[PDB]
Amino acid sequence: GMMNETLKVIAERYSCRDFKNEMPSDELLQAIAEAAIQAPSGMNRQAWRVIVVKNKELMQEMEAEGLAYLAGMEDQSSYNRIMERGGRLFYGAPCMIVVPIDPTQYGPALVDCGILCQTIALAATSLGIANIMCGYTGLAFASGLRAEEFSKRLGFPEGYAFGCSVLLGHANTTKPPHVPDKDKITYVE
Amino acid sequence: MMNETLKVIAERYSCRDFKNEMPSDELLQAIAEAAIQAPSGMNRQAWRVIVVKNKELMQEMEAEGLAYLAGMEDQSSYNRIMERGGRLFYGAPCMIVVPIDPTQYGPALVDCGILCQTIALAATSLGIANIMCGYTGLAFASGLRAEEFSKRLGFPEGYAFGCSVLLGHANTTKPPHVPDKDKITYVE
Ligand SMILES: Cc1cc2nc3c(=O)[nH]c(=O)nc-3n(C[C@H](O)[C@H](O)[C@H](O)COP(=O)(O)O)c2cc1C
Ligand SMILES: Cc1cc2nc3c(=O)[nH]c(=O)nc-3n(C[C@H](O)[C@H](O)[C@H](O)COP(=O)(O)O)c2cc1C
Repeated sequence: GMMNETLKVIAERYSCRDFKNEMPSDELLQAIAEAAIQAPSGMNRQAWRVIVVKNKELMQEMEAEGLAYLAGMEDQSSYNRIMERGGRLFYGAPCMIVVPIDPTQYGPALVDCGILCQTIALAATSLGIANIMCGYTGLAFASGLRAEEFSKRLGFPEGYAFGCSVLLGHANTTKPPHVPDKDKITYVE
Repeated sequence: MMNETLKVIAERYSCRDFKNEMPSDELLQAIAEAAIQAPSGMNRQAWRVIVVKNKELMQEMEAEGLAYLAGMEDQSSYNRIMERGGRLFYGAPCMIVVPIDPTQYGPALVDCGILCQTIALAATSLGIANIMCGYTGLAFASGLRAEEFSKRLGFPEGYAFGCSVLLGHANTTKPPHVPDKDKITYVE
């Protein structure tokens, strides 16, 4: 099929689950967050924010809270699959972009959210920065007991809830991207 | 900092005035291939990529969509589309409709957005103008012709309209939204 650098970036983008501790430069983090805000959104409502998190302590706390919520359910199956895969929710990533969203914008805010997270992932991949979408960061808020705390520490706008996150760093170990399923494309001529 | 992918992301805009010539199969296939390379929660891929080239199907969906707005007690949105030229699809000769599995609610909507943006960036990098079009869903809103359009489009059973991206070459161009740098913050 036809190829160009953007299409190569789309093709090569993969979910990294093993990061080195090396922090990406501010130069690169800025390019990535500038790319995110260029994401389109329904009615241009931009019912999101781009929070570039580099604080290790806050990251570890949200991770440990996330794991504990999972480890607290009656059905521990999910927490057990995670402990067998390495026991990390952020795979040693030294930073992440958290995308909170306005929940009173319902479904349209989630679509917009995904549009922006993909823009981040593609921008990071073009810059040689490994990444992964991580919905599990959301577990830090799930009990509701530490939700306001993490919200203020992250600087969420009032009323905003977690939407998604993208972890960023340099890959320690690689993975191929998912195989494209060509059977999901049809044509209505 | 700048590279081709970052320039595509910055220059992509929502075209609202398309030429009538059909992009080559070769370009359509490249956009469609990019789409299926979108990541999704748990690799669930609760979506499909349907490349719609049938003019009569688009014209009917467009008509049905407009009629829906026209029938609302609040004539506001109907009037907007009319001030924009009265074309719900701005003369696009083709579009990619993305149906989703609604029983996977929010996460499928997030995956829908990921995929539509993959389409928009792939299209833009190829010279193909595009626009996300949630109003394609207006063809289904009364529910009276949702089954019919779903069948005509080839939706998998149980699937519902997620989003769509209109494709074509631009008859006229318009600048993208001005990025609001204030939405970026850092937590050192
Ligand atoms: C919105 C979203 C959330 C995701 N959440 C997680 C997550 O919490 N943890 C994880 O390991 N992978 C997560 N994934 C990564 C997917 O598993 C991955 O994208 C999918 O398996 C396809 O593989 P690929 O990205 O390497 O092509 C998420 C992906 C998306 C799009
Ligand atoms: C998910 C989504 C759905 C959209 N739906 C429509 C639509 O139905 N009709 C339309 O004219 N524009 C639609 N828009 C276009 C937005 O107005 C546009 O993205 C926004 O104004 C930002 O402008 P830009 O794309 O030119 O930067 C949609 C955008 C997104 C992201």
